[PDB]
Amino acid sequence: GKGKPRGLNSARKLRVHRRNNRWAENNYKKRLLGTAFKSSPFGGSSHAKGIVLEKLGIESKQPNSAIRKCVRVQLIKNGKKVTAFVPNDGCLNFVDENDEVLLAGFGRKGKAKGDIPGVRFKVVKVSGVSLLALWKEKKEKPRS
Amino acid sequence: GHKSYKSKHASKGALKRLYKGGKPDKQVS
Amino acid sequence: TRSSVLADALNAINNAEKTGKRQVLIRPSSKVIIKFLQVMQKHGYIGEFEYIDDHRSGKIVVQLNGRLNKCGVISPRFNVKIGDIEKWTANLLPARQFGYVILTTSAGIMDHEEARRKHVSGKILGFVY
Amino acid sequence: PRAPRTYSKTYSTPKRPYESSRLDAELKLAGEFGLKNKKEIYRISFQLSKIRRAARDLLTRDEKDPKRLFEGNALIRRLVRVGVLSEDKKKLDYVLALKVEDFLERRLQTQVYKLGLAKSVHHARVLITQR
Amino acid sequence: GWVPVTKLGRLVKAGKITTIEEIFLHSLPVKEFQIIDTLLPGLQDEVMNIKPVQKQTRAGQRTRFKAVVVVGDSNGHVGLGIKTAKEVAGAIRAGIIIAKLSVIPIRRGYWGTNLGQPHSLATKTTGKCGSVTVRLIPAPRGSGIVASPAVKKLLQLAGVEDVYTQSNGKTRTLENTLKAAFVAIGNTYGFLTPNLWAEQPLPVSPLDIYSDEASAQ
Amino acid sequence: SAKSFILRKKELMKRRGRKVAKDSKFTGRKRRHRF
Amino acid sequence: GRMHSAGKGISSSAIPYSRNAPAWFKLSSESVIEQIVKYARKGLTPSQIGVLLRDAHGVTQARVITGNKIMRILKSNGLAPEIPEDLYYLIKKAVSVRKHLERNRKDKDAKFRLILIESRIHRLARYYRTVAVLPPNWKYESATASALVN
RNA sequence: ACCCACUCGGCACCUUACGAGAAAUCAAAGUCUUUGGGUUCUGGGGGGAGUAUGGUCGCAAGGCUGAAACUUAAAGGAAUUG
RNA sequence: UCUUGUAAUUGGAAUGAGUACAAUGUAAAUACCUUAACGAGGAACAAUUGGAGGGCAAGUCUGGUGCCAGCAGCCGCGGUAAUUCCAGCUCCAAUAGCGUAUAUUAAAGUUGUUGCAGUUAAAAAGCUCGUAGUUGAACUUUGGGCCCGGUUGGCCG
Repeated sequence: GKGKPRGLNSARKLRVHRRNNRWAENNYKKRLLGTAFKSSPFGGSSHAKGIVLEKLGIESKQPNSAIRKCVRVQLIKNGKKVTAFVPNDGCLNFVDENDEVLLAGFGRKGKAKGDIPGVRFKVVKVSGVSLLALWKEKKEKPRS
Repeated sequence: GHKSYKSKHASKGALKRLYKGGKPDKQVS
Repeated sequence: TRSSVLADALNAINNAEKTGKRQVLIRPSSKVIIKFLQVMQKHGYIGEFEYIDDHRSGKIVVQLNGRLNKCGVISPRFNVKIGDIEKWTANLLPARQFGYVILTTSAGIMDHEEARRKHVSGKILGFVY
Repeated sequence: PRAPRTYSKTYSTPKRPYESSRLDAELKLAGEFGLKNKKEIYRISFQLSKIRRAARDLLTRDEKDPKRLFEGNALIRRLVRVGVLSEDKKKLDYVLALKVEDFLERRLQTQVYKLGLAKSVHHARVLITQR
Repeated sequence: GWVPVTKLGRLVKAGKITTIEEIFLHSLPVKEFQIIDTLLPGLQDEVMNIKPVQKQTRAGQRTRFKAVVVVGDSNGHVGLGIKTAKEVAGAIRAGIIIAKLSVIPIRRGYWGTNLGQPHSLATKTTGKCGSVTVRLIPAPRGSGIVASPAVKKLLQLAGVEDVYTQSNGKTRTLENTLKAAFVAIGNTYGFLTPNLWAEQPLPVSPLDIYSDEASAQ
Repeated sequence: SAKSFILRKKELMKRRGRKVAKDSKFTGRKRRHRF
Repeated sequence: GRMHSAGKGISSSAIPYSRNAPAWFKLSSESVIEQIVKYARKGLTPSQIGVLLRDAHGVTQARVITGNKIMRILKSNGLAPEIPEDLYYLIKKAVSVRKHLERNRKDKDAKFRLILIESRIHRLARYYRTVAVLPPNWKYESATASALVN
């Protein structure tokens, strides 16, 4: 029984039945078509570097605020524009206009510690220094 | 209440309650 | 339709033992059914069995006696290289010491402990423990 | 185009890094032998697993197989001469029941402490590294 | 001082039965728990889970507490009990009563050869209760108990040392995971290994030969 | 509404019967000011 | 079950466990042979000959009394027909329902049963031209089978 | 024609669990972690979507075949309780 | 009467990171190995990276800022869709390493040959015929006797 051929000369069916059903996957189909090379903002890249255009007030609410707002950045290679995520306030004075930031994916989220929908690109470095070291007063960012 | 009808793609009668209310594709050589 | 008649007999034995029957009628009868049973009988898993001979294909009455946890057939009969005997018994036997998987070798139908003493192999036929 | 010098890792971190039973077990080992970091337990539990895995695949093999007889007696000789086994347990069925503390007992700083000369286990280590 | 109330209470009060092999070979139905306290000491007790469950009524709210307790001494004997009681204290007391009443022998074995005080299970064995399957595979020496912490505690209590434990299904349920493991090691003794193929001497079930002093007063 | 969620699931495991630590005034705070 | 329907009936005949000539018959062996070839000369069909012996002349079955089956007796004496027994009858049914079908245009059910009969002809024909009884094409077409039956 | 007994093949009905299931329930949904009698089809989280595009058959209405980008932490099913 | 922890209590030992005669090293050097001489009393010669509703290991911690048509009114308490607003203390893990991002593998029996599933949760073509494909009842030297030489355990040594 079990709904599939089982006899000893049925390897052609078992080989090509798997090939068609593998197309109903998600990691496999996204890999073979190479949609990382056709649609994603990152061209299959882990990081991307881009020019910041403007900073948004995507705020938690009106004045009584949990300040987590970030910028509108255009990637430099494919020319696509994405929305970024900066850490806690006090780093917005670092990021001016046209600073050429290096940004990476945000990815993991819980039901706390950052729940902003529509952003998946945290900013790692600004003007080629850092944001961890620049926030913790290790170095200084040159002005353009 | 009643148990609802179920299908993966919406039925033609149910689209009529909703809906009534080109560039061809390319394969890069 | 009745493709494999070894699957019929081994199913009829396992259905009969679990419900507590004392003997079961097996039909049809075969060389491979007879030679399967003789290995199971010689190892004490089943008791005495008698061949009823009408002219068509025979029938077998098997006197069960308990002491048979499971017997079954492996279809299709896979080509077992002699090094793959150890890999088989890990998959379909409860322990390492007891349990037998039955092979059709060129030296006759035999279990796996006997086959590795003779250093033969062949196609797998089924299992018993 | 010179030949690539082969290298391999000698330790393996555990898959479940946070269990209160094992975290207290390894810390007990570290204090009583004076171990600098948990890699030292990781390293022993790596090569112990290699010895048990090699001897386990020999035990699936039948008796009197010369591959089992040659490799098995080689493995018994190597562990007894180091000192992990005793002279009365020279069989393959006993090397499966080895323990991590058996290997740590055969170290240098553990052995120099057992021979006097140290007065504490941490003094044994710091004496050795000062040549 | 325990007062015997059933027939089997008279069996253990005179001390004519001492070992558990005779009572378990015929598998006598046991109703009371007090005969094991007076016969087998050293039962290590561990409470596993306590939770409150509620019952909604017309006006008020009636609550109770469900407790699971696994009991074994150190070796080959284990019992698991299910009990809902009105208070947390009585759930422990009545939980142990039904757990010790559900005691069953555990049949151990060897991974390899048969030498030196068996450490593991004999056969591959499983247990299922409501989409929770627990499988137990024998392991060689030094392998430890690679199991869930509740099942590892259950297997530490039963008396095994070397067990592989692969599991399937949505095993987040704790009350189903324990009894699936309990029936698996309960199924091990139900399995018939060919070492027991020799015929038993057919004991006379000595309940009848001692019924003269075990009848009503 | 992070504090509302953290309390809501916490007495649920009273009824499920598992250990959970008793609380104080750090329950709904960012434990780490970020990068 | 059946080849072309959902029936599962097991009506059959049971040959006895006696492979040899029961005692009360004791008539002859050659006399049924001249009886067989006499009935075949009348123009009968090898099933009709076998059923008429045991209804009348007490021949239990011609396989055991003579030693050969009825087909091999007729083929030895050269009375065999062109196409075999059953393949002839399948065409004779298929012709009659087809003659019926052209008379009744709107018989959708006869149209379905004709597909079933014609399918049962092809499976039988592929067997016979495999064992080299018919010519190795034999080409059953609809029109010429009307001539093949009469 | 009716009654009794048996048998073959049917449409179903009631009780039960040796078993099976998440449960309702099931003589099959049984003989499956102790997993292999033969063989066809279909499915792989929800929206976007039976949409776009191409091919095909249809007088037409339409039917058949049939995606992806993007977005989302759901989407469900079984039984009872206030 | 014999064993541990604590201290802005105390004492001398030991050593290499360094500097460096020399020598080894090297085509010549640098570096390693050896070594005359100098080289430790803590802000010396000062270890970081992450984490604390569960995972999961680690708080009945502290201070400050802003709001409350909430109680009380010398103080305070509580909330705060401030998704804690800003800092600190404590604790845990790994350790000259540690974190993040993307890809892939295990977990995974969510690709299922081993090893999934299709009544009600995704999924049995409306139904039947039918070519390739896959699969296909039982059956023909079974048994008995003879000796021969082997590899394993032993009663034996």
